[PDB]
Amino acid sequence: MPHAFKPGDLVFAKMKGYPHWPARIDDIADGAVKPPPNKYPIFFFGTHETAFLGPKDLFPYDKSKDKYGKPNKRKGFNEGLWEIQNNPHASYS
Repeated sequence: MPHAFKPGDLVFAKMKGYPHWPARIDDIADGAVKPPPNKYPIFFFGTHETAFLGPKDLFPYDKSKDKYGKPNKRKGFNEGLWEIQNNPHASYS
């Protein structure tokens, strides 16, 4: 049975104008900017960008990859697919 999201969880993350995108829930480093209430820091594989999202835009990776884990023309996406599958917990900084 599901828990709340926690750092290290793998997801597809949805933003307006973009396909559901391979991502992870990030940690927040000591002294780093914190997310608004009820939002999570989302690290997007491939683009290596961060955005703040709530659970409605977050789809667990295992359950959703059959639907969402297929190649895409968008910049960084296929790189993203490789990272989430092959080294999702690596430092990309």
